[PDB]
Amino acid sequence: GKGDRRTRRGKIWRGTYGKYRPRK
Amino acid sequence: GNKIHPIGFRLGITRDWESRWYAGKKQYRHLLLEDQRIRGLLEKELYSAGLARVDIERAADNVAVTVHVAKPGVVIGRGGERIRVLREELAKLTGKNVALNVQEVQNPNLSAPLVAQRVAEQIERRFAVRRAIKQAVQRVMESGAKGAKVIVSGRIGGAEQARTEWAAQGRVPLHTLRANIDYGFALARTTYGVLGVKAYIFLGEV
Amino acid sequence: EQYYGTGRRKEAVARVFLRPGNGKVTVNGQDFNEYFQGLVRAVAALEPLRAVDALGRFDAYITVRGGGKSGQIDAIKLGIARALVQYNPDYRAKLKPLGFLTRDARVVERKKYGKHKARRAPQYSKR
Amino acid sequence: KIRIKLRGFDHKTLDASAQKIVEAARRSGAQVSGPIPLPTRVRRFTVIRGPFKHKDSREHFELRTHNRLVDIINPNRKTIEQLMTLDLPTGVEIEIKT
Amino acid sequence: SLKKGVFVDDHLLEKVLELNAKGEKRLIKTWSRRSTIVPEMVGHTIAVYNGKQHVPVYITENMVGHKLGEFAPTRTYR
Amino acid sequence: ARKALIEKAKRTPKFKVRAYTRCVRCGRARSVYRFFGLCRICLRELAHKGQLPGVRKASW
Amino acid sequence: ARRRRAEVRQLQPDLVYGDVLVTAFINKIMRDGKKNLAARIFYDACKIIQEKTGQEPLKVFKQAVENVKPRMEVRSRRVGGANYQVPMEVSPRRQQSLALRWLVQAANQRPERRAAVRIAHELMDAAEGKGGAVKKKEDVERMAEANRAYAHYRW
RNA sequence: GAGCCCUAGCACAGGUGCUGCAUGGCCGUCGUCAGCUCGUGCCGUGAGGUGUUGGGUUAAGUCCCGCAACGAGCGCAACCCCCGCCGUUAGUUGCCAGCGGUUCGGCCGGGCACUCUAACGGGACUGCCCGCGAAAGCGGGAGGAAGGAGGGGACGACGUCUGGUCAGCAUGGCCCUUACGGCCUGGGCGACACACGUGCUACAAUGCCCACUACAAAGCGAUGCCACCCGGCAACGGGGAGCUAAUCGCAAAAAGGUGGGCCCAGUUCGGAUUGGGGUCUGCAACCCGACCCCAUGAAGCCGGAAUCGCUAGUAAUCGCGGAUCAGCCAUGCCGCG
Ligand SMILES: [Mg+2]
Ligand SMILES: [Mg+2]
Ligand SMILES: [Mg+2]
Ligand SMILES: [Mg+2]
Repeated sequence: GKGDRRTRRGKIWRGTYGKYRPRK
Repeated sequence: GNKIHPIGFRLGITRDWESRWYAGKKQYRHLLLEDQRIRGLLEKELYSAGLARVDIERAADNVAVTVHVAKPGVVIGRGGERIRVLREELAKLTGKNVALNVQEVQNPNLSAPLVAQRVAEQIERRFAVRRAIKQAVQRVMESGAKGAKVIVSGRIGGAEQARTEWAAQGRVPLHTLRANIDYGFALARTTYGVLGVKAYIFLGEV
Repeated sequence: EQYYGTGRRKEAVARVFLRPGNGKVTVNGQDFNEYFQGLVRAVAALEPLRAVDALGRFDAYITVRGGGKSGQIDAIKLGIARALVQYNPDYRAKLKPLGFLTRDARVVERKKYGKHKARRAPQYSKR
Repeated sequence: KIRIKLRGFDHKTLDASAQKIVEAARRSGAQVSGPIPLPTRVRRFTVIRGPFKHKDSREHFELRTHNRLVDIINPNRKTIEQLMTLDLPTGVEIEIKT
Repeated sequence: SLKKGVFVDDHLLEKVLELNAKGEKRLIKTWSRRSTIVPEMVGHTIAVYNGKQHVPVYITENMVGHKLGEFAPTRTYR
Repeated sequence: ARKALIEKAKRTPKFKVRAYTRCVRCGRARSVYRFFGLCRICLRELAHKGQLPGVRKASW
Repeated sequence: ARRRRAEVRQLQPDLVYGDVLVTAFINKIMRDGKKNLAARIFYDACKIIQEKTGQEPLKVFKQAVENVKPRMEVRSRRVGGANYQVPMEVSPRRQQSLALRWLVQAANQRPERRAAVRIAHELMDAAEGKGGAVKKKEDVERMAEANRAYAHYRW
C-alpha cells in the first residue's frame, strides 16, 4: 500500500498527485 | 540545572514586556534588531546612571524609549547637554524620530537589576563575596521588601574550584505566579574569569 | 410548534429541533438513515425518545457540524434529550437515571513533546 | 457606514482601546453595530531548552495576534472629532474602511 | 534533469570551440565536472579534477550526454 | 572561522542560492527562526526577558 | 494496581440484543478501533446462525461462551528452588474474559476465508462443545489437574 | 597629509586552535520524588538531637489528634493557560429557527434566535443526605455539565552526578600569528566486509484495487497561497480570477459508507532493485536532489535468545498542518483531530 507510487494510497502518503490520483 | 526564568514565567501577570510595540511578519524582525542595538548602546554608555528597565513603545517613525535609572542627573548633563547628544546618537543609526523619556527609581534597593549590578561591582574590586551577598540582601530587606535573595555563582575569591554562594530572607515564593519578583542578573568579568550574579526581590500579591 | 436542546460531543455540535406528532428525522437536509447510512450505531442517537415513549410521536429537524460522524451521533443524543426536557420539566426523573443528560467531557488528549503521541513514549534500548 | 479593523498582541488594550471608539460614535454620531471579535492567528514556536543535545524537553512559545472589528453607519464629522486623535492605544493598529 | 540547454560551462566551451580551428591538445584540464559532454566535441582528452587531481579522460562518441564527473571517481577502493 | 563568516553572510553574493540566515546576536547558522532573525537559544533568551513583544509562555 | 481494586470497566449495552456480553465480544473482534466493521461481523455472523440452525443466535452465543469458560488454571509461583504451576479456581470476571478472548482467537484459526463465517462456525462448534476454543480450555482444565499435587500453595 | 580611499610600515585584527577538570549562562538527571531547612527555646561535654517523631489521613512534611517545643522559610497545594456546563456584552462567520421574494448555492432582501467567534463572569464548597470516625477524613446517596485533585498543561526544593556544552554565546589561562587567520574552485561530511539504536513499508481477505459518496478538527499564504480555464497519461507548462485572508486559496481529510473487481496465490499481497523517458527548483543536480509516467518487479507467508510502550478518549489505528525551507533525501520532530 503506502509504499507503492502507483496506487491512490501511495500518492496520498507521498503527498503527490498524478495519473494514479488526479486533482479532479 | 532546573528552574525557569522567573520573568518569562510572569509575563502574563506580574510583569510586562520591555518592548510594547505591535507589527507583522514583514518588519517585526527589524523593529527588533534596531530595537535591540538601541538598548545595546544605551546599556553601555549609560552604565553610570545605573539603568533598571529600558521600555520601548512604537507607532511608525516614533519610538518612546523610557530609560529607568536612579542617577537621572547622569543621563542629562548640566542643563541638558548629555540627553541632547543621546537623542542624536539614537537617530544616528535609527532612521527615525526618537522620543527619549527618563525615569527614576524611588528606591534602587528594590531594583534587583541594580542590586545584582551592585554586587557584581564589588566583586571586580577584589571584595569579600560572602559578606557582599550578606549586606546586599540586608540592604534590600531593609528598604521595605517582603522577602529577597542573591546568588553568586562561581570561582569565588579567585578559587580554582568554582562554587556557589547564596543568601535569602523573608519569602521568595518562586512557584506562586502572583508574586512580583524583580529578577536581575549582573555579570562580573574578573582577572581570572566570569562569575554571575542573580538577584531576586519579592514585593507583590492578590 | 418548536423545541430545542443543544448537544455537543468532541468537536461535533448538534442543532436539534423537535416538532410534535410524527416520526421522520431530517439531519442536514437528508434522511437520518441517509446521513448515518449503515453505520451500526446511529440507531442510538434517538434512544432518548425510546426511553420517554415518544418513540415515534415527534418530528425532528437537525443541523450537525464538527469534526466527525460518531460524535455527531452522540451530539444529537443530547440535543434530542435536552430539547425534550424543555417540553417537560417532568422529563427529568426518567432521562437522568440513564443520564442522556451529561455532556461527556472526553476530548482528544493533547500531543506532548518527548513522547510520540501524548502518552505513547519512545523506544528505550538500555544496552 | 464606517467599518474598522483592529489588530493587537494585547487582548486587554483592544476591548479597551477600540471600545472607547463606541462611545465617541454613539455619543457623537448615531447608530453602532457593536464590537465584533475576529478569531485569532496564533503563531507558535517550539524551542529545545538547552544549548546542546537535549532533544526531548523543550518549551512552548506563542505570539497571538488578536482581531477586533467595529461598524458604524454615520459618515459625518460630528464623529470624526474624537475619532481621528483622542488617544489610549499604544500597541495597536488600525484598518479604516467603508 | 533539464531539457532547456545542457548546462555546460562557458570557460570550457570557449576553450573547445577555440581549439576547434586545428586543435588537438591534451594539456586541457578542467574543474567543471558539472558540465555536460556536448554533441560531438569528442576526439580530445580532458583532465577532470576529482578534488585531489585532474584525470586523463579520453572522450568517445558512445559517451556523450554524460557529465565529466562520471569519468573521474572521487573516492578510493570501491 | 565564525567572524570572516558572520561577515560573509552579509554580502549579497553571486547566485542567491548561497544566501543563508544567522542569529543576529548569538552569531549563528542553524535553527534560525525567520520571523526574528534569531537562533532558537538567543531567542528563548530574549523571550524570557520580554524583549520580544506579545511572545509568551504557551500552554494548553 | 498498587493502590486500588480498579472497577470492572462498565460496558455499553448491545444496541441490537441489548446485551453487555455481546459488546464485550464485539470489542474482542475489533482491530484498530474499527468498531463498525466489528459489529458488521458479529451480526452478519448471527445471520449465518439462522441460515444454518433453527434456534436464536443470542442463544447459541450465550451457550458457546459457557462451554469455553475454564474453571481451574495454573498460576506460576516462587518457592525455595524453581517454579510451581499451582492450580487454582478461576474467578468469574476472568472466566468471561478468557472465553471471549479464546472464541475470537480460535475463530481466526479456522480455514474459511470470510470473517463472519469463521466467527459463526466457531460459535456453532462451541455450543455443540467441540470447537478449538473448547479444546484450548480443556487443555487448561486438564493441566490444572496434572498439577493437583501442588494445590497447597494457592493464595 | 579635513574626510575618504590606495600602497610602505606600526599598535593590533583573526582563530569553530587546547582546557566544560579554571568558568558564566543554559540544559539533562535522581524527580513533580515529599522531601530539604531555619529561628528561637529545650536535651547532650560534643558531633548533634528535639522540631520533621508517633497514631489516623492524603496524590503530598495533605490535613487531623498527640507531644519540650512554638513558629517560620525553599517544597506540595493554590494564584496562570487549555478542555468540559451556563450567563452577559458583541453581528460580512450563524439561519426559512420564523416569513418573503430564491436564477432554488444561506444566494437576495431580512433577523442573531441558534451555531460559532472572544472577552468577561458564574459554577464545586466535602456545601447537602445516610452510615463509620475523637478529629482530619472514608464509604455510599441526592441534586447538578461536572463531585470529592472533573481532564490535560505551565510550574522541577536543599542537593546530587568534578554530568552536558569553550562548536550558540559569554569568559580566565594556554597556544598560531606570509599562518592554527583569510579567499576561492573542486572533493568530503553521502565511503561499505561488517555490527547496534530509532524508525518506515510490508508479509495480506477484519485485506488489496478502482469507482462513486462534506462527517470537518488545528494552522499557514501579496518576492505568497493560487481557485478556474486550456495543453499534456501525468509531474508540470500556458494562461488567469480572488484574497494584506472567520470574506479568498493550500484543501483531498483518510480510515468510513455504497457498488463492482481479485479468490488464497509470493497473488490484483509487498514495492526493494534496476532499465528507460520526462517535470521542477536551482549559476549548477557525476560524486549527491525530490517528483511523474513505461517497463523490472527483490526479500518478506508475522520473526531466536532477548526486549519496548501504554491504565481511557489512553493503546491501537487514519489522515491534516507547521516550524527550518530554492528545492530536498522528513519515514524525523512539534502539533490537529
Ligand atoms: Mg560540569
Ligand atoms: Mg557549567
Ligand atoms: Mg566531553
Ligand atoms: Mg568531565
